[PDB]
Amino acid sequence: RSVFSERTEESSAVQYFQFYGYLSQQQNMMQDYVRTGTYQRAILQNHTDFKDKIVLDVGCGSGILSFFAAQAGARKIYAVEASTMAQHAEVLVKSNNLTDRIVVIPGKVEEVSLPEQVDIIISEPMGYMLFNERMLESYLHAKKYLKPSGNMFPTIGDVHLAPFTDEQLYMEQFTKANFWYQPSFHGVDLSALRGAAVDEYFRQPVVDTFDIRILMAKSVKYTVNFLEAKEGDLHRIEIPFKFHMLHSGLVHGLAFWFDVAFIGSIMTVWLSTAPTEPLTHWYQVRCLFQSPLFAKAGDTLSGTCLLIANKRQSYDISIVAQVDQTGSKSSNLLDLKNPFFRYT
Amino acid sequence: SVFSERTEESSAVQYFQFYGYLSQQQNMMQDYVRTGTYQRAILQNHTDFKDKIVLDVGCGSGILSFFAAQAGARKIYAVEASTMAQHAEVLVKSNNLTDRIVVIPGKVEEVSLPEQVDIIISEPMGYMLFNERMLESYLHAKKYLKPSGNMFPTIGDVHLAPFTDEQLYMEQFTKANFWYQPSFHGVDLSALRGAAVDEYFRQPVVDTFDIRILMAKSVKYTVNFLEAKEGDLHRIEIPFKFHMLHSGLVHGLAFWFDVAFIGSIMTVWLSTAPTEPLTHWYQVRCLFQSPLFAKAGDTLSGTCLLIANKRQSYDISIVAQVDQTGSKSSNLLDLKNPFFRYT
Amino acid sequence: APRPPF
Amino acid sequence: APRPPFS
Ligand SMILES: Nc1ncnc2c1ncn2[C@@H]1O[C@H](C[C@@H](N)CC[C@H](N)C(=O)O)[C@@H](O)[C@H]1O
Ligand SMILES: Nc1ncnc2c1ncn2[C@@H]1O[C@H](C[C@@H](N)CC[C@H](N)C(=O)O)[C@@H](O)[C@H]1O
Repeated sequence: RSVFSERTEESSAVQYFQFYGYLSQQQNMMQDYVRTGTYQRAILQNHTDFKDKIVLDVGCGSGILSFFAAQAGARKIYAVEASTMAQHAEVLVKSNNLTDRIVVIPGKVEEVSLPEQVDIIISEPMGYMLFNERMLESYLHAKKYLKPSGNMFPTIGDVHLAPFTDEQLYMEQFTKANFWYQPSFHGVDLSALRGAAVDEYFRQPVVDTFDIRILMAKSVKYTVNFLEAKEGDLHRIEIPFKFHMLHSGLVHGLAFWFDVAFIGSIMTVWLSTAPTEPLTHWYQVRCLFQSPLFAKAGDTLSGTCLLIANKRQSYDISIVAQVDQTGSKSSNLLDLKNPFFRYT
Repeated sequence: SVFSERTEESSAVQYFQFYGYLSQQQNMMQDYVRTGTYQRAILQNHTDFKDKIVLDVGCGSGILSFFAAQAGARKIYAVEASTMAQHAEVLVKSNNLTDRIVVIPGKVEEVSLPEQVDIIISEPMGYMLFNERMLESYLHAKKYLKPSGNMFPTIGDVHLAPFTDEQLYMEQFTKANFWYQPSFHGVDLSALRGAAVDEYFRQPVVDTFDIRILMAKSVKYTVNFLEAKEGDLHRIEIPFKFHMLHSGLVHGLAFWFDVAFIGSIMTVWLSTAPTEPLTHWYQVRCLFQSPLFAKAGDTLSGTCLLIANKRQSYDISIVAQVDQTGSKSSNLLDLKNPFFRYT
Repeated sequence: APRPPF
Repeated sequence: APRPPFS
């Protein structure tokens, strides 16, 4: 019926689009200054990729990126938005007197019609850990509207992963789960659920930020080129790694962040969510190992991170790792859809 | 089922998912006032459980069913629709109560029980009492209730009182006014000003506050669970007449609720009032997008109207007027989209 | 969130 | 919430 509805449980989609229907949620993204400001810079400083061009904005939300394409001289911008935010975008197009130049199209990019092909697709479809929400697939799907040799902004995306040590983060999981380790909570022995409580906490990726000192080796990266990639390429994402340990300690899990590059005619501009960069609404994400691993500087931490896309607009994450010198091993399964938002 | 007919599958799926998490059961369990008061209610009324048949509506961990067992119940059917049912079963085994507690997975609207019960226990209260529409499931369960059977809780009082809190008003107002900017990165947002205010003020505010902010004695609306039918809760109409005790700006209405367990031995109250120790229900405030000016001695009158929707919640309208000036405020609130403000 | 975190 | 709160 639709590529979107095929890969998506209606229940997930309803919530998803209701969330984006809220002005406050659009506002939450807009106020991310690093995010919004870099998009603006990327577009305006590459004004020749936009001047008198035809543009598609995939998931326009408020319209903000389409207004930036207009500030850069675009002739015609089709702004597609699946949520009821489309109605609000439309109100802005009129009140900013850009009816001749921005056409808001309510609906899913997998289901609407465009009148013509475009020179360039712009989007902000990045979830935490890059891939969450599965909107990158919508963005790739949109290339069916892209004129041969058209461009995409952003053009490529890099995921970085790196091992970390954070003993307190690790212990918090047990302190939380040990609520259940009591033989008489109002006369009830809860102990038998302690293991299930631990498993539940460890299945949640942790969204928050951290001092770079916790990282124990230089990151490995996995790159998606949005010009070349097919939707199908994001269904099963396998990220091998061989870390060369810069520091000795207990490895408690892997940390994830991402960068995107806008590769324009005039310049490449980068948007980075790295822990070395000022903070964004994406923070960073950490996947704990339920059994941590000891490594000494010079050892190799090798393994695989596998993300398997699911019908709830997220991924099932599987991380397997070992210290090559000792053979000690840790396996972990996480649900990217249900992160723990730890940050204050 | 009666359930699926009033519930969007999309809402249901998310609802029971949330309660399937041990962390969320733990959140409620750890509310000592809530869990301890349910325990006192049940154990202090032991003769209402002693050698009786009990239904626990939405048993979660099993916690209330254990209290019913501690009080000597012969048999307890512990109904739960989330995956928490499997964890309840584990606890029933690990506590050697397989002979007395019988977990039944499913919605109480959809399961079958082998017999009628003497008493129904549940913890079905949402914030502002009615959120989640689980009171309707609890009343639905009376089909299993023996004639002259009891309900624990037995009654529910919702309290409302007008408040003044200009800091709250401005906090919400300031967020809305993001959309008053005529040149956000060169873009004029200002045409969505009114839509933004509407959306922010649609959000009920969940947190606590000092009783000094209340401007009149509270109005009380009661629901008797022993007597109410499910359909009574589809459209809830609460009229009010406040005799204003202080002059100043009325920023909205504050809501809280009490429940009473009317036992054969004693009545035990569980209150979420702001004069009492805090619970995980906190309190709820519905802000007016424009406050009403009142003088001590004036009357503030109108109606709060709760219309059940298929997202397991309520469309709320509060029309309030200061009789002495004809100054009015009409408001619509989306009880499903609250703002959790508490530090 | 049906129930607010305590 | 797909996107974390931010300020
Ligand atoms: N398949 C889809 N079709 C159309 N719109 C979508 C789709 N998936 C997500 N969206 C919308 O994409 C937007 C994603 C936001 N990150 C971006 C909003 C806006 N472009 C901004 O940069 O501020 C949300 O408003 C979603 O409702
Ligand atoms: N229609 C329904 N049928 C069965 N269980 C339900 C229904 N609606 C809500 N629930 C469950 O009722 C529980 C509500 C909890 N507030 C109470 C848990 C437990 N009785 C306690 O007091 O700790 C949740 O576990 C829900 O999954």
